[PDB]
Amino acid sequence: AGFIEDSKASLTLRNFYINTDNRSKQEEWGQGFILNYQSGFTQGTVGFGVDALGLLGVRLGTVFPLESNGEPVHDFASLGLTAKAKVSNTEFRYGTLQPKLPVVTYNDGRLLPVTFEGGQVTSTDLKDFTLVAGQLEHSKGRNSTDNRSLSIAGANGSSASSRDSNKFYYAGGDYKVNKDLTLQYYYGNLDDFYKQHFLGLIHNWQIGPGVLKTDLRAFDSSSDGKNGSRSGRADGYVSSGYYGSGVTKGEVDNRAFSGLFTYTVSGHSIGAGYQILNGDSDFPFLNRGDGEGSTAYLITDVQIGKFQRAGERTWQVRYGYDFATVGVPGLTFNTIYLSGDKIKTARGDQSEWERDISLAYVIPDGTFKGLGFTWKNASFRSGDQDENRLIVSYTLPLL
Repeated sequence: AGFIEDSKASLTLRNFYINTDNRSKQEEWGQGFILNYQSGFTQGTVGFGVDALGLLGVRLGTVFPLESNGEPVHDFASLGLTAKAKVSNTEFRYGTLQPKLPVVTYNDGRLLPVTFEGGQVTSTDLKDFTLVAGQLEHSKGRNSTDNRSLSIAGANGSSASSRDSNKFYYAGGDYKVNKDLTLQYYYGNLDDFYKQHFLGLIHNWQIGPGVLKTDLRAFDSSSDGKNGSRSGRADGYVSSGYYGSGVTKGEVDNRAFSGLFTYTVSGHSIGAGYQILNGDSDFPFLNRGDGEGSTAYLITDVQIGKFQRAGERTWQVRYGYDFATVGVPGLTFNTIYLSGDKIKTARGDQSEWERDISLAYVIPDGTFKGLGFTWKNASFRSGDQDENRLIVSYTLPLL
């Protein structure tokens, strides 16, 4: 064990094509290079290390940043360094972070991923728990090279009226009860905007040759600091939502609850889910806007929409098939249909729906083993947008 001996790299090559049809036709195509380096740890009870994440995108408004012109740049790149220390199974990371947690997860829906900057400790030293606590200050969008302060929908974007915050605190854990059951509690706090608590359960139930997976989530989001005061909201510390009389910005105030059940047998997966949002505000999550990408940890966060609006109840059905069971390993199909209603708006109750498909083939063997091809299509109608993604990806070891 050591800094050198345990050092690893990695290069992912991503060819990313997207076309969107609005009712605008828009098309973007890029080649991406994602180079990760991860050192080992120096010797001693407290070991030190450093990770590096190099990102490069080359053009072949959500994929590439713009020139002072207004035209898409030819290329863009960034380097994100992370200092690290570790004792036993407890690691501290300082610098570039990419969390995937119920109260914060980075978006990677385009060419290059979102990154955050901050400090974080994670630990598996407490038996059957995976614990984490951290503080984030900035994020770099998928279509940007710059770190910017954190915001939420309603206060975000780049207008003069926009407001943001440079402090986000988070903590929580996953407790493994046994082989079949995991519990979760997480806490998130964007300073001057919101505090958010999350409870989760995932249960796997063997029923004959099939497995039923139960996925339950509960979020309580409330105001913090400026957003919780009249004067603060007057100065723009606000969330999108619906507050009566045509007012669409105000205090964070959202309760979200969902249950998703997926039964999987003989290659087939069939799922059904329901999500209920109550309160005057949309569901809050870190979101810079300006096309930078954002992810909500909701069962309804899909290709185009997130069904995250104040009041919205959403049902969904899912179907998938893994063609390995039938002789074509590496080929999979998935689809989901979602239907949202009771969206509170100045026009009364509104509805929306989305249908997504994802067809993917990853070459299972031979010289091109690991080469993956993915087609994602979405249709979204609200109050309308159709989107296609084509992604070719390949990851290779560079030790």
